[PDB]
Amino acid sequence: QWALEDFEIGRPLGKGKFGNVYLAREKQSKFILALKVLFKAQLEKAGVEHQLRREVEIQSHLRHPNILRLYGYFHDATRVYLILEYAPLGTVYRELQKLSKFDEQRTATYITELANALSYCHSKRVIHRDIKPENLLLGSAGELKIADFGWSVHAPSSRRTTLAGTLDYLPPEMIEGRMHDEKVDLWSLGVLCYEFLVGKPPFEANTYQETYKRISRVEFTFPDFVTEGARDLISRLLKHNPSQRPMLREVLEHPWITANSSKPS
Ligand SMILES: Nc1ncnc2c1ncn2[C@@H]1O[C@H](COP(=O)(O)OP(=O)(O)O)[C@@H](O)[C@H]1O
Ligand SMILES: Clc1ccc(C2=CSC3=NCCN23)cc1
Ligand SMILES: [Mg+2]
Ligand SMILES: [Mg+2]
Repeated sequence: QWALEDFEIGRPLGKGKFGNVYLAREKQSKFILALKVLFKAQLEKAGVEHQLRREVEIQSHLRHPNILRLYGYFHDATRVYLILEYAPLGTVYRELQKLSKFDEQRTATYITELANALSYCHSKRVIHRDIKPENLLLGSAGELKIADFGWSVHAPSSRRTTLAGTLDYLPPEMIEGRMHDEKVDLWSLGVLCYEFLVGKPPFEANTYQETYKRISRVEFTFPDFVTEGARDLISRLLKHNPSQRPMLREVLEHPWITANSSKPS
């Protein structure tokens, strides 16, 4: 149906491991969107065709204001092209580099939008598994949007494919290759909330080998400026035992959240 010919391409919006994402406008409708480009050879060399298919299937059928839309796809013997909703205010990653740390109101508001988004996902037993600042985008009114569903699945699950880069956001059960469920996204939520307030993730470390050690041991400390209510929430989500991690409904009505977030559930 669609092809390269139907689009005028604009400036680069970002780069990922496989993905190279561009601003683009559809010629007849003048519709502005984002074009995620993937090189078939690398997709094959790494054998992650199944991830791409998972990404397209899951993201196209989801509908939530805090989840990034995927409108379709096409391909052309060297490349695959994913047609995405354009997020005009960029990544949460960029915003963190800009401001160094977020205040409590900003942090709590992001956490609420996230927990709403994940709640919707878990109600279809979809687990995202790759929640981090580069994969969180911002809409025109500054609202948070989860994106990049390459690693997502239905639960329960084992990990069949190789973890490529950073360990910083993954729970103990996932790095250790065990099986896992919805609770992995709740660990990641804890990691984010820490990083939003402090400027760095709680198990950050100079080598792969050491980060692995700090995560399986749950070794983290707070700077003095982190308030008691934030400490309470984070300590509850970063539980070694998945079953001890709270439910999203509890996160959404935690006192520190309700006091500080400017958005409802
Ligand atoms: N819809 C979008 N709007 C704006 N920027 C985007 C969009 N999608 C991706 N980007 C930028 O491109 C980067 C990589 O996109 P992503 O889909 O996460 O690729 P990968 O799967 O390779 O990580 C993101 O971190 C972001 O900076
Ligand atoms: Cl190539 C292309 C062109 C348009 C759209 C679209 C998605 S939502 C929407 N509301 C009006 C048009 N439109 C998607 C892809
Ligand atoms: Mg990504
Ligand atoms: Mg990906």
